[PDB]
Amino acid sequence: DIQTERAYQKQPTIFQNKKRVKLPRYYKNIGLGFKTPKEAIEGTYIDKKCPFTGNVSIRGRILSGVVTKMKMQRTIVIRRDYLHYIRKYNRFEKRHKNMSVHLSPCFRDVQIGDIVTVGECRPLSKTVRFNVLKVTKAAGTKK
Amino acid sequence: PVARSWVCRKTYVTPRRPFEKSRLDQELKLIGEYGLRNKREVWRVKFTLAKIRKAARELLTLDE
Amino acid sequence: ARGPKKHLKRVAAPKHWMLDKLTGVFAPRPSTGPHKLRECLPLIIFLRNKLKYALTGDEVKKICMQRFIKIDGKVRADITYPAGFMDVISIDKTGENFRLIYDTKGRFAVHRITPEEAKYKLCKVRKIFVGTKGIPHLVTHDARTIRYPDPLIKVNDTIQIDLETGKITDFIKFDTGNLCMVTGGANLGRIGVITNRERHPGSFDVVHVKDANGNSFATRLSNIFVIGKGNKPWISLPRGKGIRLTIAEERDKRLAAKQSSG
Amino acid sequence: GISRDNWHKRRKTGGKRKPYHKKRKYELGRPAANTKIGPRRIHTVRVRGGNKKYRALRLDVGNFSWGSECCTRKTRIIDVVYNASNNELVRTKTLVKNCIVLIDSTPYRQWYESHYALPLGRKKGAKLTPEEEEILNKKRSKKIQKKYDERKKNAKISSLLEEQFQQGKLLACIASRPGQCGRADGYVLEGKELEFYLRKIKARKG
Amino acid sequence: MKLNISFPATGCQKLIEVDDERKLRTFYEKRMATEVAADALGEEWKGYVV
RNA sequence: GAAACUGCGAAUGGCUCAUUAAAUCAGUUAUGGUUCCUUUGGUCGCUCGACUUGGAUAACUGUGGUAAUUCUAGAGCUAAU
RNA sequence: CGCACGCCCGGCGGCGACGACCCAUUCGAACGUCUGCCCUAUCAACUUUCGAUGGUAGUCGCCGUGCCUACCAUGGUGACCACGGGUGACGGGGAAUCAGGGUUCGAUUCCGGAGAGGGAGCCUGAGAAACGGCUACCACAUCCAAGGAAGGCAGCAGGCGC
Repeated sequence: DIQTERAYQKQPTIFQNKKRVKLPRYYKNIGLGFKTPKEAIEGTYIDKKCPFTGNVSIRGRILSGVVTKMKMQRTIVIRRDYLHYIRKYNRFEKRHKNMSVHLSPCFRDVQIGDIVTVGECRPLSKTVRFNVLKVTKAAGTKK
Repeated sequence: PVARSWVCRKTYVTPRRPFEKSRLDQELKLIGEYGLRNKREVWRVKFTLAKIRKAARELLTLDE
Repeated sequence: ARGPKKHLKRVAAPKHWMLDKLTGVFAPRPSTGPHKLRECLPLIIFLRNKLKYALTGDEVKKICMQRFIKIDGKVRADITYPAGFMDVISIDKTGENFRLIYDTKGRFAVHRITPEEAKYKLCKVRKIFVGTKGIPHLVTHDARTIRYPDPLIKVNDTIQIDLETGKITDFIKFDTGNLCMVTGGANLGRIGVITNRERHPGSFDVVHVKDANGNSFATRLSNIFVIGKGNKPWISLPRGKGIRLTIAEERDKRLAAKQSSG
Repeated sequence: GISRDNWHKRRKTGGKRKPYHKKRKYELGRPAANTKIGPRRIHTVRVRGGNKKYRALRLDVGNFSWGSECCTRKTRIIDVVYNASNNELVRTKTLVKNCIVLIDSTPYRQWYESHYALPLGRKKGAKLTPEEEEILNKKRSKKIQKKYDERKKNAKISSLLEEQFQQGKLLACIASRPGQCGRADGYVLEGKELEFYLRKIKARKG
Repeated sequence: MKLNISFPATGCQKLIEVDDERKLRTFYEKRMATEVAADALGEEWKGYVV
């Protein structure tokens, strides 16, 4: 199911060819009181940039956005809305800044409109500097 | 990059209306009474009390 | 620029040096050393401006090039050498000993000590580190490495070193009800008793400190230096004992002393 | 020369950047080593901070580790088989990190034989006339045989490694960048990796 | 075309000018650092190699 | 103590504002993703295998070329952190 | 390498300078995070197989990354003004004016950036794409025994031109 590309997909930490007579999984708690989810501990994907089961460390900023598009692979576009205060007219103006964000295959069923918390880490790509730490499903979505 | 002040300041403000009979006739009495030599001698001191009155006001508005 | 800078313009120099505007263009760019450039006091500024032994740069050079000045029991013939917080300047021929500690305001005090007190200093630990063969290392605030420390000392404790041997005598552990001087921020030189440490995972931990007159002030944990157990200072404190009375009180004390003086 | 910077290319949106400064040194780029298989050739490069960086230009030996039973031996590289990145790097047989190379099986065979008291490689019927291998497989004292019989209990190698040993060329993956450090250190392919790579080269075979 | 000739054994040196084609003609189209017989330059230098 | 070999500095300072419109820059943070002369404090018989070796070059002596320059070729001798 | 000169039957130790892989420290630099800029719609669509947005594997780099290759995927931005254009635009601390709001200015001594006539390439070094360093090519230009040779004031003075 995995190992679709040319090179062999594996977790570089663990050794998988111990002489004997299921594969163990590398994972870590990421601090700041975030819960290492179950698809990370139990699942069978290979992701360099998964913040729980991969080589990337969360440090600096922690922000939240709402999911806009999910079309490019293992990555989403979130949209961060705020108000900017002009001082001449004692009023605000509605602005937005949509940023590219790495979504782990851990967070399996995520829909658009979900309130996604992200954490800053080392530059992953040209435009990607953040990584999804948790997802809150949009108000309801029970039915 | 010279080691100097450049910190100067004007000590007088000239009045907006240049030819008020009331103001000309007022200020000349003070010049003759106290033996000042020009109108700037009066404008200087009008500016010093204007600053004092302004700083007094700004404090007099403050939350007690 | 294309490399490290060597000049320091007199306006861009740290303010607590209290440098005038019309003397020169440049200020003494402190040589690299144990303390930071913004948190030091160069040997030239301390010697010529505070004590006023020297009159000019040539006289400071002449005073120090005779091997007369001795910063932390080691002779220094360098005019721009950064003498910082918790140092023992030992001018030998006059028989004086000075310790650089923050005045009640954001400046260094000319604080004379006794030769018995001028044989140790009070260093804060910055990191504890495991060596090349399980040899534990300390690194203190003044860039001073000590290997084989006490196995108890941890990353915000204060140690007391002997100045010749350069080894730990005692240590004050970072916890509530310990005297701390503030060595950064607006509260620069306030002496008070630690009240509460508030952990902030990711951010800087903020520590609430209480003064001797029930005055309470906070500062981030980076800018704290414990100098005593309970309420007991382990060194001599400057006149005022890091209180910072209000401008209203400081006005009253000044003019009342003037009235009584005459 | 070659600039290695972000400001020469378009923004997240697709607008054109105007370069606010000319090319800097620290934004450097040197040509690719494209290290080949021949007799040892290394050139030194003075890099930023005044450190040294070794360009392996030709390289035939490397420190490979058959790390199933923890046996690593310096071994002679012969040729490259498969490469995940690009396919022309196998034609022009260049070493790059994460290549698939054949290595001399003899140091690993020697060790296995001298350790476990069993033969490896050595097809059926072939006469062992030299008989110094005889002294390595026979003539043990009293309790040493208790040691070598509790040892050879778990001497069982897998079939897919036995096949390669019988031929005389093991498959290994280069784990050290040969262009940067001037080396060819790697590890022998085993189990799941070995099955995956044997299949990929047979799909390449056709 | 002058000849600044030196003698290492003693360690002396003299500038001897030549104004003939056929005397120097032997030197011509010979590379630098080629030990040549200097007999043709004069009756003085009989069986000299320079 | 001239010269000369060696080490270091010449990347700071000074001048101007032509470029440059999320660029520069300012406040806030990150390097757990790096490099660092110098300063300061550590390390510097932790390795199981000569009471001081080697051969050149400069200055200096000497002979030159060019209308020309902080240009330099050839010769004989002698140092090192 | 330098001042000291010692300690018992030929023996026989302090105090300094210089050097040196690594670690920390200092001075930094470099690359990222979040928010913020003047006028323009007679600029409404823009980007992309010669990288535009992602994925895997490398190459290069002091390191993180389309920085650059190979093979995949079809993305990324926009009426909340993208894309293009203008600027008599280096940015900020600040400056003049002001009841309160505000408008205009900021080349200019402090911090940051850029450049050395126009572009490009590199040597040495911890640090430079360095110009009071080198190598060409465009523009300009000095001395020529006619072969060759040496250039760079937006450093301080000063001269033409404007």
